[PDB]
Amino acid sequence: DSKIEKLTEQNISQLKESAHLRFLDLQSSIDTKKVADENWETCQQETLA
Amino acid sequence: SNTEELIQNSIGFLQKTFKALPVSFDSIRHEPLPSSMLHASVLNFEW
Repeated sequence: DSKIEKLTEQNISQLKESAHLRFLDLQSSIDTKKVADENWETCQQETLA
Repeated sequence: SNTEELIQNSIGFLQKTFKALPVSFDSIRHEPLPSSMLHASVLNFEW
C-alpha cells in the first residue's frame, strides 16, 4: 500500500538480479579509478626523474 | 552464482569473437568498422 516494495516473491528475483548488477558496477567503478591514480602518479614520478 | 558464471562465459565468448576479426588497428583509427563485418548473430543479442 505504501512505497515499501512488494512481498510478492515474483520480483524478489528481480531484486536479486539488481543486487548482483549494481554491486558489480560499483566494484568496477572503484577498480578503474584506483588504476588511474596509480598511472598518473607513475607518470609524474617519471617526469621528475 | 548464476550471474557471475554467466558473465564469465559471456566475456570468454566475446573475447573469442573479437579475436576472430581481421581489422587492423590503424585501419580502424580512421575508418569506422562497417556493420557487415559482423554476423547478425552477434548483433540482436543472441549470444
